[PDB]
Amino acid sequence: GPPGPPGPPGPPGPPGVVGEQGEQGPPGPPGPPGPP
Amino acid sequence: GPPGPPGPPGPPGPPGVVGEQGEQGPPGPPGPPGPP
Amino acid sequence: GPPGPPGPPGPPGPPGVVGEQGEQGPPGPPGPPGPP
Amino acid sequence: FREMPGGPVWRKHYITYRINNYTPDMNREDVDYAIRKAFQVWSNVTPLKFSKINTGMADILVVFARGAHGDFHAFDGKGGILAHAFGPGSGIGGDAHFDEDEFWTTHSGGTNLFLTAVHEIGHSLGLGHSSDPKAVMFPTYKYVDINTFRLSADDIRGIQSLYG
Ligand SMILES: [Ca+2]
Ligand SMILES: [Ca+2]
Ligand SMILES: [Ca+2]
Ligand SMILES: [Zn+2]
Ligand SMILES: [Zn+2]
Repeated sequence: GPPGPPGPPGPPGPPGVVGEQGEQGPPGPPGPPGPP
Repeated sequence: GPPGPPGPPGPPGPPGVVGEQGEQGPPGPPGPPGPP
Repeated sequence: GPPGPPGPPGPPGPPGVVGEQGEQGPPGPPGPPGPP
Repeated sequence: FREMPGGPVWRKHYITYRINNYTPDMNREDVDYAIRKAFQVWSNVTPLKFSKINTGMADILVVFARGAHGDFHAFDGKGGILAHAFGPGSGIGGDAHFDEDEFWTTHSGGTNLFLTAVHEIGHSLGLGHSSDPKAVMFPTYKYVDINTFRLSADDIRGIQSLYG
């Protein structure tokens, strides 16, 4: 008997992994000089 | 009659989503003492 | 022949990226008062 | 893994982009310059040419949105997800979506649109990820002084494995 045609082109790949967590912000500049 | 071949491989998955934003930087040190 | 196996699973996608590095730290408070 | 798995690419060098809408966090000309410089980072190292258009269909749509926004990649308030791309291809393919609950910026404070757009346009070009903390296609953004920016060697290895 004649062999069949190919099956459908596969399920799409699962989504890529979620990112990890951001490095913390750089510390603030020292304040202005105090009142006289 | 004989079954057909396997289909082509699936499309690639979508890229991963961005992860948690970094936390706000530490506040700066108190400013220098007032002048004499 | 029958229309084949429905294809290999697609390649799972490339990941996220951690969310943007933390905010600028707030400038420190003004300094302590000068000497009486 | 510096290239998309299996890997979709653009089968032409002349690529187009459209900014769907602008973010209210920034000046209009600063959103423009962030995306223009983010495309220039990638055209420096391949045969690709990048052009902004103002009506009709583009290859790459740049979009600002919040929460659920019409694909299986819903955003999530301040922090968590800040963007998502899609790989090269028709329609939603190539498109770069950014989260509007985030505060977009030109500068080191807030959320630096140029640096984020380099990674998600990198996925709109078909990049995978690096495993090196020095790479822009690493699973970690770091803030770097945008005035002196460079790709890492493993990002150049990636994009030159897909184009040229
Ligand atoms: Ca598109
Ligand atoms: Ca978010
Ligand atoms: Ca915003
Ligand atoms: Zn990514
Ligand atoms: Zn989307």
